[PDB]
Amino acid sequence: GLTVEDLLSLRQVVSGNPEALAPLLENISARYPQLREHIMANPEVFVSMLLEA
Amino acid sequence: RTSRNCSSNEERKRRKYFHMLYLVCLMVHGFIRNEWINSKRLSRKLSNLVPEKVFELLHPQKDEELPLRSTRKLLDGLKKCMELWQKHWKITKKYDNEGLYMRTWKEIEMSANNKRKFKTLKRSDFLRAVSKGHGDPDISVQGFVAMLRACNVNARLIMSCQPPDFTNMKIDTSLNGNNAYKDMVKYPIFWCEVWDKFSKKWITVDPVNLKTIEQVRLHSKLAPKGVACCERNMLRYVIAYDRKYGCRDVTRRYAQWMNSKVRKRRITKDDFGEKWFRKVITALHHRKRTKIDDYEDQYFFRRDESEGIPDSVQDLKNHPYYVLEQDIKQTQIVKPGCKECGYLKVHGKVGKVLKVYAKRDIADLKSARQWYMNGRILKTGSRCKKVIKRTEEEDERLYSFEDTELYIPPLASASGEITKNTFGNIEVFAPTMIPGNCCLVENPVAIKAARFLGVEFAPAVTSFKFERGSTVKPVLSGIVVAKWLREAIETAIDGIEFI
DNA sequence: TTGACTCGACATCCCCCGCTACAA
DNA sequence: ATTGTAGCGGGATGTCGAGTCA
Repeated sequence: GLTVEDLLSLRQVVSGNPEALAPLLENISARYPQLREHIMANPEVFVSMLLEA
Repeated sequence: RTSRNCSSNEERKRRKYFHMLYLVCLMVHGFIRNEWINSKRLSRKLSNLVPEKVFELLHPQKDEELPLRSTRKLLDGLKKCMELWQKHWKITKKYDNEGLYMRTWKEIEMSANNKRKFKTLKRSDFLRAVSKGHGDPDISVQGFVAMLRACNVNARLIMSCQPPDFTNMKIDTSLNGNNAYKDMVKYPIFWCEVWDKFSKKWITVDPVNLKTIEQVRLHSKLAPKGVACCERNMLRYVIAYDRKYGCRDVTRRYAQWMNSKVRKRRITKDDFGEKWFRKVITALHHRKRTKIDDYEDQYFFRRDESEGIPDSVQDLKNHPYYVLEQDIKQTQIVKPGCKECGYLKVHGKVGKVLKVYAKRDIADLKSARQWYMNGRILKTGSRCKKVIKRTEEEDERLYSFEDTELYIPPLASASGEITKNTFGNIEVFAPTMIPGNCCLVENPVAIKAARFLGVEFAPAVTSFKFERGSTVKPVLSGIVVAKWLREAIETAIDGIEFI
């Protein structure tokens, strides 16, 4: 479960500006605690999510 | 006396988390870039960089009496390509900051604060870039892969993902400043592989940084060497993306010691990890298996069996295949009529040698009770394999797995009565220990339920708790009842507020 | 140069069904 | 008095950073 404004920044950092991953991921993981067990359990989900977007 | 540069298990566990998070993003970035490479608008402009003569070199006719000469022509093409790309690419930038090289945990933490300066790219600016020939070294290679692809060669994009090191336990982790940039760029993050149909191997091509083309056997020019170069480039996950949206972990090509040295640094070393990693790779692999996949796996297999025993004691901790005589656990013994599969020269004492066993020749033993907790008991007349010291003082006998056999608990009666222990429960430490005509129902209220219906049941002891005092206490996690009664119990449970 | 080894303070991984005593 | 309630794990093994030795 995640916003659509961050899902925007995240698709873009990941696709065209991964240099900037580091601070984005620092920010967002701090704003979405549950993301953590998500990412550990069901990465393939989080992946797929980044591909449509 | 104590400087002690170490962080909390909390921070450890976060770093592990962040390593995964950062990694997945990296590997997706590869996926997407590899798409953008296949851009058809781009392809059509890049084709015209490549003469017919060269084009022909990239697609030599099969030479049957000597395939080697076909590989040779293919190599000549790849070099003529490497040259004209040097020429296409006019302005080659320096990375702002670290590009996609590894960052230190501290650097990350601090990157929050200064949100710095980030242009935005998207897909057009990338395409436009590759066509003018303006960009950093990462872009340059990616274009090169575009060009080859537009010539209809099977040209992978390779990415050495450098997420932060989750084995770096250090609080302050500080780097040498001297020649920092010159040393970081010494080896590439991105490069290209190209498939030779004649020799059935993948050819390595780094047209922009090291500017060589290699057919890797045991050693590769691209794998970073020396303490300094590896602070920022720690080769762990080398990922190959192909035309058809394959995604394959090709680290074994580039890692000389994949199984001792490199494996300690991948998330892939514990079992959860491998399994997590495969999920990610599977998420990213949008094609179905080719025969090439098998020629490669065959390469990898051979690579993997020529690695052998490592040349040092530090490298045999937690090795997948191998273990020192000294690290065989107290609860392990050597499987009969086996012995060392090898020896290790111990650096820095003359003649001092260690015995190395294959992990496959070592047996794990468990005591009687220990087996029971795997739902297994001793086959009749079983000789013990070994004896140790337990704690007060007592000697606890251990047994091999084949000394033992499944416990088949008695079936329940017609009335659904379950056979109990001295304390009026049934012990279920493994699915096996659920009776055959019965099921286990786990729920804090299942006992309330069963008692209310007054159907016949028996509490499940599924484990023990340990606490202050030398005390142990059983965990009652549920109910064991006849299957016919399952539907009823589930209903009562669902309606527990109404009891 | 680099690995083996020691040493400092953490971690994991199995142990696998209790008892003394006070108080309203 | 009597009952409920509250107070009294750990030992082998393993892990990583550093400093010291050869």
